[PDB]
Amino acid sequence: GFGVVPSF
Amino acid sequence: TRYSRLRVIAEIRNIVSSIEFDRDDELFATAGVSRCIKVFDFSSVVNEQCPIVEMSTRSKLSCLSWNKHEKNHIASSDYEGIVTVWDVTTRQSLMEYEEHEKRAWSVDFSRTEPSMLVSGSDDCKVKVWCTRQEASVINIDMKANICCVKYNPGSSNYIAVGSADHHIHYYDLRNISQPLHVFSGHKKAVSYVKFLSNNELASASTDSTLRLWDVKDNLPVRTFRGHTNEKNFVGLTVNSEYLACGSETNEVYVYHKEITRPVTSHRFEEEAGSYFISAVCWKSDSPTMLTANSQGTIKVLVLAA
Repeated sequence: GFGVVPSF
Repeated sequence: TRYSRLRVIAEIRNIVSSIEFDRDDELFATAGVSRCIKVFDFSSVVNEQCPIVEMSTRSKLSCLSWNKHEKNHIASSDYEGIVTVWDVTTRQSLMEYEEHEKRAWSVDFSRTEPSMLVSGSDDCKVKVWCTRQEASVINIDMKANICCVKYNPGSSNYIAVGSADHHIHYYDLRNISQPLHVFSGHKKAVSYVKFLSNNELASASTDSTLRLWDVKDNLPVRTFRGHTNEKNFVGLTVNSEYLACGSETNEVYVYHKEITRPVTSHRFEEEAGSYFISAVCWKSDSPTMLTANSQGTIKVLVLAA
């Protein structure tokens, strides 16, 4: 979650 | 050709998502999962550890940006969506901007119009703020999550927007009807955008590449490869000559902008793949940089022969 790049 | 290694010159022994120097490269600030903005004196750190300021926050922090004219002011973006401007002398929040409806990933203070700051969010909006006004000055409704926003270093009329749609959207804020140009090439979300100069823009992506772009002639220039970045925000920092980024192998990578493979790297039991570099920041155009990783360790590194 923290520091994880999003997706669409 | 003058450098082959990164030397550790100082260390401060969780995840730090942002590490940034103030205007004069005298203080630096860290922020992330611990809901605490810490300010350190760079010279003290190199010559020794204790922060000189600590500001508690309500939410986890994604990004910091110091004001370029009011040297004691710093902005943060947080996982609640709030964009805060802080006075590190008084420890008080000066502005709390609350229009974003989801986590804000990025905030950037303009160098040339220092009261202007821009933020981007999972709510798919870019918001431009003025520190003398409570409501946003410009709102750009985009189709996809915004991971990073950055002002052009030479003019507050241009911003680069790194989007989860895999593109960099380059806007002239005087006419947001259409971006000036949308740069395609990355195969995954664009996690960072950073300017080397008025005309040179770099980007990072979870396709394990960095890319260099010409924002004057709207051209791709170069793709950089070697590091591992498929999941996390691992940091990007650039100066006139060099790009540095983290890796999901607990290594920092440095690229010269003219060379596609790294000129050097530094590794910060558990596999390398269990920790990642989470934040990086050059000390302006010098070979010194700040780095932090997912354990919360901070290292000052210097390019060396």
